[PDB]
Amino acid sequence: LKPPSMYKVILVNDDYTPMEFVIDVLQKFFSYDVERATQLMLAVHYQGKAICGVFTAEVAETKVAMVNKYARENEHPLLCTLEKA
Amino acid sequence: LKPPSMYKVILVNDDYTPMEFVIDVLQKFFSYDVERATQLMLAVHYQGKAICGVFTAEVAETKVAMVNKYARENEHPLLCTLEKA
Repeated sequence: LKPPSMYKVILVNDDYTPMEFVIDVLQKFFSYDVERATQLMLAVHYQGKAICGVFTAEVAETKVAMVNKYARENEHPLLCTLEKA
Repeated sequence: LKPPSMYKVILVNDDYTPMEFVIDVLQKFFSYDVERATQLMLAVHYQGKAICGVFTAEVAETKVAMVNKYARENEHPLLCTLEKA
C-alpha cells in the first residue's frame, strides 16, 4: 500500500489583504475557533507566513485550491501554498 | 442437512492504494473498530494479503462486489477477492 505523504498548507503575507478576511478563511476552511485563528493571522502578518494545517497530499491540494478560489472571488491577493512536510 | 458454504473475503496488496483508504473500507464494510482495521491493513501491506472476514457464499459475493465498486469510484486499484474457505 501507499503510506500517507503529509504536506504543510501555508499562508503567505501580503500587504493588501484584510486581517478579517484571513480569519474568515481560517474558520471556514480549517474549522479553527476564532481565538486560534487570530493567533495564526498575527503569525502571518509579522512572520510573513504561518502553517495552518498538515494534511495528506490530496486533502492539501484541495484546501489550497479552494482557499485561492475563495480569495480571488473576494478580490484579494491572499496566497495559499503547499510544501512537502 | 446442508452446512453453510463459507468463503474467505480477502484484500490483496498493491503499491498504489492509500493505507487510509483500506482502513476506511474495513470500518465501512466490515464494521471493524479502527484499531483492528489498522492491524489488518498492516497485514495486507507486509504479507501481501489479509483475510478480512469469513461469510456465507451469498454474503461474501455481495461484500466483494461492493468493495471493488467503492474502490473504483474512488479511483483506487485495490482488489477484493473470494476464496473457498
